Amino acid sequence: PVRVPGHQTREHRQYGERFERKELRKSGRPNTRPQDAVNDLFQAIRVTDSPGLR
RNA sequence: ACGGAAACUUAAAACCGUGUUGCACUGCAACCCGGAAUUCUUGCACGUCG
Repeated sequence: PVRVPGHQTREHRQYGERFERKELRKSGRPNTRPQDAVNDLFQAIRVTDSPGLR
């Protein structure tokens, strides 16, 4: 299980960033990089916002 | 001392005067600046309480 290694605030929480583009962006077009906005596979489901209540 | 010997066919005079290369005539009739392209794909108002 991967950790959040670092002493300063710049490198405490940063492993939520560099791991979020490792096994999560695998759509794999032959002309675009994986590690950006296009090649995501987490764009599968499409959330609809909840209605208004009392 | 040859019907011989002398003599300019000569002087002047404007081929000039009147007269539009002119009058009628569309550079005109017909046409689309017209057809096919997602403003898009990654993203939690939250860490923080002796």
